[PDB]
Amino acid sequence: QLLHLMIHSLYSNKEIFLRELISNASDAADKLRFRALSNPDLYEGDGELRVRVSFDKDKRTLTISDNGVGMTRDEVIDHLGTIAIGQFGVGFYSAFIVADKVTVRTRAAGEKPENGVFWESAGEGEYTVADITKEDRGTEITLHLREGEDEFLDDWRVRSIISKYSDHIALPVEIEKREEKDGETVISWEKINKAQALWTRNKSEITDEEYKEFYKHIAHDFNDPLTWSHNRVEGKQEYTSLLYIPSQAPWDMWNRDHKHGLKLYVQRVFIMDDAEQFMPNYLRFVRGLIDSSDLPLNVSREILQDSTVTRNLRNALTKRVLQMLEKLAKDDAEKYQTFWQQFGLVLKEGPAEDFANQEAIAKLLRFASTHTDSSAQTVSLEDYVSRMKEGQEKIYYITADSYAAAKSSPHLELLRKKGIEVLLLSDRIDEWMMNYLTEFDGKPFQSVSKVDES
Amino acid sequence: MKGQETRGFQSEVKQLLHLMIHSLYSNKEIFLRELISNASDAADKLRFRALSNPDLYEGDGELRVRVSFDKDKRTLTISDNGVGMTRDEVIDHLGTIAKSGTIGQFGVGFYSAFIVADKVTVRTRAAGEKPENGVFWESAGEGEYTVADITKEDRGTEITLHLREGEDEFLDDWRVRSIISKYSDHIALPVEIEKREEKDGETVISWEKINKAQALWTRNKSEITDEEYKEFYKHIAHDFNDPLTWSHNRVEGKQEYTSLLYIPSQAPWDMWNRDHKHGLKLYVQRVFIMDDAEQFMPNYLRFVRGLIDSSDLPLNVSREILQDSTVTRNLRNALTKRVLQMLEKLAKDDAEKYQTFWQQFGLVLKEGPAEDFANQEAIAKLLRFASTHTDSSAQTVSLEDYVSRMKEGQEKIYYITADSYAAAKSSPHLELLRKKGIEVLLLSDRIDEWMMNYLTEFDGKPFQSVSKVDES
Repeated sequence: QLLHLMIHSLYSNKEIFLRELISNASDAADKLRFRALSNPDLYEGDGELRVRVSFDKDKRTLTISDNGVGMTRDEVIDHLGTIAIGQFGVGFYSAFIVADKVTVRTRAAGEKPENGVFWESAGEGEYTVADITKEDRGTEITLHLREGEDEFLDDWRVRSIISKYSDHIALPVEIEKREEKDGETVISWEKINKAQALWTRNKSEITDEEYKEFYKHIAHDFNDPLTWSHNRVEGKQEYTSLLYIPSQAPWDMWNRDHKHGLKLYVQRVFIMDDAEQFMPNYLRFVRGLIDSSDLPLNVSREILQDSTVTRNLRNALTKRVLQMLEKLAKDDAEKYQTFWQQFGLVLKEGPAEDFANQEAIAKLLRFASTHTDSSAQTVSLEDYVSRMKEGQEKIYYITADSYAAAKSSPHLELLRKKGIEVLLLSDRIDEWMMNYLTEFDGKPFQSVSKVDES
Repeated sequence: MKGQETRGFQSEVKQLLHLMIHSLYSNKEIFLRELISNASDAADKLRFRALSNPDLYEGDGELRVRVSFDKDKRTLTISDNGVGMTRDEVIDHLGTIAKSGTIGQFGVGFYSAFIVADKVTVRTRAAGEKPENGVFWESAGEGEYTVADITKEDRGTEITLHLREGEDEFLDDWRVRSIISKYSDHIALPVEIEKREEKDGETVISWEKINKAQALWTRNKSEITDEEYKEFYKHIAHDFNDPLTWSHNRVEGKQEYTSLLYIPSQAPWDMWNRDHKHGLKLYVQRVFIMDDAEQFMPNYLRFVRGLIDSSDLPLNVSREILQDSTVTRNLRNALTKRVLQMLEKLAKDDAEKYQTFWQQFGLVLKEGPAEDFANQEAIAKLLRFASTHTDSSAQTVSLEDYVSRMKEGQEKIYYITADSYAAAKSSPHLELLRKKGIEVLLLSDRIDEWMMNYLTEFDGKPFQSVSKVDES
C-alpha cells in the first residue's frame, strides 16, 4: 500500500520535496515583498530575502530556512492538518520519501516572535504542534534523513541537486559554507542561485530546462509544457509576458469552478495568481505570467474586470497564444497533435468568441476526414483546401455523434463519387461551432444531411 | 450468475492517498497503460507454464488483448486471453483495493481506473480450469466488492470500466486509438481494437492490430525509437523516470544472445539494501524465464537494469543453475564489459548526463576497482573526482584529465582523504604542494579510503597521499 503506488507515482523523483519547499520559499518572499511595500516595518531587520540550505552530516539533518512571510498556526494547521500554501503540504509529506522525521518552525510576518509555530511528524500518524518563540521570521524545515539517503549530506551532491531546482528561481538559494579557519569556525553562506526573476532575463540566456522548470513552478504541474513564448513589450503598452501551453489538460478544465488566469506582477511586484481577465475563455488552458508597468500596484480582481488597460493587454496576449500555437504547428507536428488531443475542444469555442482572430483560430483547427479511412483528427483546413477538386467551391462537412455514425452512415455518396473530401465533425460542440465558422479562405462550408430542395 | 456474494470492510486511509491522487490527475490516461502492460505480463506467464503442459492453450495459441467501448453504455473493455485469475488470487488482490477506496502494478492500474470509472467489473478464468471456475468481480470502488462464480468459456481476463461522466474521451475512437498506440508500441503482445461494422442489416465485428507486436529487443537498433526504448525501460524496470542511456546488442557466434541494458536516471530507495531487487530479466529463445536474475551482473554494477535472451541456456535453467553455470559466468563477464563500454561512451557523448550518473552511482562504482581487477583500468577512467584544479567541490575530475595537468618531472598522483570536502581542501598541510603548484585529488567519500588501499596506479603513475591522523 504505502510502498508501491508511490514508489512508482512520486518516489520516481524523490527529490520532489526539494523542488517545492524551495518553490514555496520563492513565493513566501513574493508575498512579503508585496505587504512590505506599503508597510516597511514588516521587514523588521533583514530585508534581503533568501532561502538557506544546510546540513549536519553527524546529526543526519538537512535544513531549508527562508525569511519570507512565514506562517500562522492556523495557516500551518490548515496545510498539515488536512484530515483528522498547497506546495508546502506536498513538499512536507513528500519529504518523507527521503525522511523519517520532518520538522517545521515558523513565525509570521509582523508578529511577536512568541507567536511562532512548531509542527513535527515522524511520518506515521502522530504529529506534534506547539506555540514557540522564533526570533527571525520565515519558515525553517528540518529533515531527518533515512539510512541510505546520505546524498543530502554531501556538499557536492546537495549543491548540484539544489541547482536543478533553483536556476529558474529569483529568490537567492544560499548554501552553508563552513571552513576550518584558525581556532574557531567561520560560517559563511554562498548563493548557488543566479537569482533573477526568470522573465526578466534575456531569452538568449535561458535554458529549456529553466523554462520547463519555471512552468512547473507557477502552474504546479509535474508535466512539462509543450511550448512557450517570452516577450517584452515597450511603448503603448509596457509589460513582459511569458506564456505556456501544457501537454496534459488539468482535471479542473471542464468545470464551472476553474483554475485559470495568468500570474500578475506589477513593476516586478507580485499581485495575485490566476488573473483570469488576461485570457479569453477559449484559452483557459494557457498558463503563464504577465508583469505590467501600466497597472497600479493596488489593482483589484474587481478593477481588472472593468479595466480597459487590461482588456487591451488581454487582446495583445491573445494574439501571442495564437502565434505560439501556429509556430508550434509548423515547427513540431507531433507535439501539436498532442496539443490538439488535449485542448482541441476548448479551442473550438473560439470561432464564436473571438472573431477578430477568426482566421488564425481556424488555421489551428484539425479535423477527421474522408481523405483517410481513419478517425484521426489530423486534417487541417488548409490541407483540405489544397486537395479540393477543380471547380469545387464549398468545404463539405457532416455532423454526427460518432466518427462511425458520420462516416458510412449518411448520404455523401454523390460527393464520394465525385472524389470530394468531407470533414467528419463528431464532437458535441461542432454543431454549435459551425454557426460561426462559415467560410475559410474565401470558400464557404456546407453540411450534407437531409431535407433540402430549392 | 450463481453465488453472488458481497464482501465489505477493512479500515485504512490518509496521507498517502491525497498524495497519490495528486499524481493520478497528472495523467488519468495511465490506468490504460497499466492494464495493457498487465495483459502483456499475464501473457508471458502463460507461455512459461506453456511447454510444461501444452494443454493450457486449450485451442487458441494466439495471445492478444482487445480494447473496445460502447458509447451508449459508457463502457470500455480490456479483455486479454492470457493466463487469468483464481478466485483466490482475485479476492486476495482485488479485495484489498476495493477496501481502501473512497502482483504490484496490478494496483496502480485499478486505482487510476476508479478516478475515471465509477465501476470496474472483472470476469476472469485462470488457464487450465473448467469454464465453470470462471470468477466474476465488481466494485463501485467504495468499500465493498461482489464476487460470484460464473461460467467463462474464454480463458483470460475481461476488465470493464463504466465511465464517469465527463470522461467521454475514452469512448472516442480516435482518442482511444492513440493512447493505446502510445502505451503499446514497445509491447510484444498484440493490442487489438474492435472494428464494428453493419453489413446490410447486420453488424459484423472484426479486430485490427494497432500494435507492431514485435519483442522490442528482437528489432533492429535502427528501427527502434529513442522513445520506444525509454518506455520499454519503464515497463521492465518499473521506473517512471527515463533512463540516461542504454546499449542494445545482438551477439552471434561463439555466444548466441541479445542484450538490452539500461542505466537509470536515479537510484531507487533500495540501492544500499540487503533486500535488493537487483538483476536482469532472463529470456531463453525469446521465452520469458525469470526476473531480477542477479547472477548476470557483478555486485559493483547492481544499479544496472535490462534484459537478456540467451541461446546457450536450456528452457530449464533455474537461479540455482545459473549460479553454478559456466555459460552464465562467461555472460556476466561479457555483459560487465558491455556495461563499462556503455558507461565509457556516455562519458564521451554527454558530459552532463554522465555527471548525473556519477552523482547517482559514483559510490557504487567505486567498489569495482577492488572487486574486478581484470577491468580495473576501464573502471579507473570512469571514476570522477573533486580536485584542487577548480576552487569547487564538484566531482568533475577525470583521472586522465589529471595525468595531463602534471608539471613536467612529476610522476605521482596526489590525493587527500578527509571526512568532508571542507576538511580535505585546506584543513591539511597542502601548502608545500600548492606552492610548487601540483594538482591534488580531494577525496571525501567513506569508501574512498577502502578504495585507495587497492587502487595503486592509473596511467603507470602511482598514487601518493598527504596523510594526517591526529587523535589523542
